[PDB]
Amino acid sequence: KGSRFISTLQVKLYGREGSSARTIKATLPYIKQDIPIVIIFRALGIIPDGEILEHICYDVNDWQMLEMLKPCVEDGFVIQDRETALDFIGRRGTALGIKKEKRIQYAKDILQKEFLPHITQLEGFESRKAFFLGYMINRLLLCALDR
Amino acid sequence: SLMSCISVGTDPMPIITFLSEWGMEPLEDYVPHQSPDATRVFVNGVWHG
Amino acid sequence: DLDLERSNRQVWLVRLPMFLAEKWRLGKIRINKSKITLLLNEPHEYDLELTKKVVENEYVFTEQTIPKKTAIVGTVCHECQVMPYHKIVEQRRNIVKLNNKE
Amino acid sequence: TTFRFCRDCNNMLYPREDKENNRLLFECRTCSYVEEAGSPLVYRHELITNIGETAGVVQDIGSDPTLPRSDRECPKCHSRENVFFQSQQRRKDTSMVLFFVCLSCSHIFTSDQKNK
Amino acid sequence: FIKRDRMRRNFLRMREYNEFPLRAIPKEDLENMRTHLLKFQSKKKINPVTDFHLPVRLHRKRKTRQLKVLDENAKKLRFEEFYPWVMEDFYNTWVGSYEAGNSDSYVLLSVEDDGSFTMIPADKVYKFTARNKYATXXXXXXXXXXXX
Amino acid sequence: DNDEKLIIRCRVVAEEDHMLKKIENTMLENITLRGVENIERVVMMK
Amino acid sequence: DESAPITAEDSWAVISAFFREKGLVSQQLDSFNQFVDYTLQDIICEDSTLILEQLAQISRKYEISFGKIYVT
Ligand SMILES: [Zn+2]
Ligand SMILES: [Zn+2]
Repeated sequence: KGSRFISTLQVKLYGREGSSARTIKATLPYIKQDIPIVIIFRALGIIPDGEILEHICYDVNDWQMLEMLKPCVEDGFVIQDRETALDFIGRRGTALGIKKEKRIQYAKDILQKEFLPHITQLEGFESRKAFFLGYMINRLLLCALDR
Repeated sequence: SLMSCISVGTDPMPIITFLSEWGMEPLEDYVPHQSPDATRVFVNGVWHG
Repeated sequence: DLDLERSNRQVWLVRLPMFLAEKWRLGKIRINKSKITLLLNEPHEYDLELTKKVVENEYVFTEQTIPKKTAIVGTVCHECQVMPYHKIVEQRRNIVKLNNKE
Repeated sequence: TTFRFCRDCNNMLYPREDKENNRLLFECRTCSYVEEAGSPLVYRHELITNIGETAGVVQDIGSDPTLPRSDRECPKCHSRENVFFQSQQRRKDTSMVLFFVCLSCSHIFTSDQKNK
Repeated sequence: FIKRDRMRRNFLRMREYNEFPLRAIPKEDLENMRTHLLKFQSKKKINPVTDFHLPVRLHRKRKTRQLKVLDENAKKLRFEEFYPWVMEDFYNTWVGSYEAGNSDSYVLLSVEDDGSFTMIPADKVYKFTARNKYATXXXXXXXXXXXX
Repeated sequence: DNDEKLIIRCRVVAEEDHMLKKIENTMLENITLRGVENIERVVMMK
Repeated sequence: DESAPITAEDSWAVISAFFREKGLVSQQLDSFNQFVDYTLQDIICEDSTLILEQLAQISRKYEISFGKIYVT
């Protein structure tokens, strides 16, 4: 109820079938270019990659999904810090902040408010949204495996 | 069709409040390695636990 | 001037039901050797489950760049959860589903 | 394929060739944690995928009313009460071989008479 | 084979144990100190504060007539305290964050020397993360290195 | 052909794995064993 | 008896007890009535507060808020 939100989140899977290096990049509102999912996971407070693969894929026995996660773990290796991820999303989209100290906190406020308007919009719900995001990635890759 | 009606919408808060009284673990406490066979609960698309 | 007092203190964390928790906002715990209960004051007795046996990397501190007075309490010893005349509590739980507006 | 993670770092262990002793190793490029290799295998593509046909099998699969019922006996417990369903792997070239799921020992025995 | 419309006439013609007491600490100590929780995110099982060594330090790091929007209380008090704390020595680093959702109902049963226990209501709860294990970074160097 | 398991192995003169993986793509896609391009499913009809 | 299974024709009675309660066009009446009952108070209460900020040189403010709406 209220405001009538129109913002829509999109998680895109690049690379056709057969070719290698099939990375995953999800778009964010108010941010121009697309951002990889792992970098967003770094911006949500989750730094290690084993926890990321633990949130995306819920079955350790399956090797296919984890195998397709590898390139995203490589680009997620390029950017390894949460602060560098907040500065990365701060430098990627929305250039009206000018100052960096206000664009990192402004980007964090974007991740706490505009990012996923449903559930809630308060501060501290980043773990929950991380689990939901890993669920959406699990549905995307699970749909890519022809299952 | 002659017996088809349109819903009007209720309140999901009493249901979410009623679920946590029977051991519904919140989402932020979830570990897939400690509870792999746990059934996910969804209320209007929101994953509460 | 942060100082660790002891940390040797062992604390148990409890996830209480809402009416008794808001009431606490005294009883006697009966430890039965792997099943423990609670005899409140007149009133119910409550079995408390050993929710998490091993509970490391979890501690408790208190508070008395801007540095403030910080004190350390104790280590968390066991994760617990209180479990529950139950028909009156079930009726109260059915009764909470009757909220309306004017 | 079934790779390990680093300690403390929890990052994936990229393969490192050991030219001194001439043996495979597993490294973490963030830190200095390198463990030995218990297998020379590294990568397996597996083009023709046959797994996933029997996906989504749960302990409570016998209480599904939408699923059918058959009278064929199990080769193990010899129970004629079972629930059958085809492959879960959805693809064009997926065969229609039935999958029998006994309601006693929870064994999954198929109906293929050519290959078992 | 016909519609029976005479149902009005048909219906009209047819019808060993160990007991230990609990106590509530006086509210003076609750007014002096606020109890918060600690949870680490380094996977390592042990990690006590004694092995964290010393000295342990946990510290928090012209226009005419116009329009304002509005805001409430508790959310504003939680919004103004946007400086997370950190514990270090003089090296290991732990930076905590708020948990919020794990407030609800959390009662502490601190065990003293005797068998009795002391119950304290939990104010908040924080998740501490071991920071700067590897020690590396770059900013613009990574922004130019990611363009290859 | 006599082998009940058909096996093919290949080697070359950073890590060698990435090089091999490139060659894998070239092998699968860019090699045509026989037949002219853009011809599939030739059906015999009387 | 009273615990006997029903037949096919008997079902018609049920359908009657349906249309006696709802009516042929009950969805518009229920949706409109719920709109008048709850939607008005929700829209009025969700964004009623507006404040004017007045400056003088001592600061000053003004506020207007809407409460319970009334229908005739
Ligand atoms: Zn490492
Ligand atoms: Zn069987």
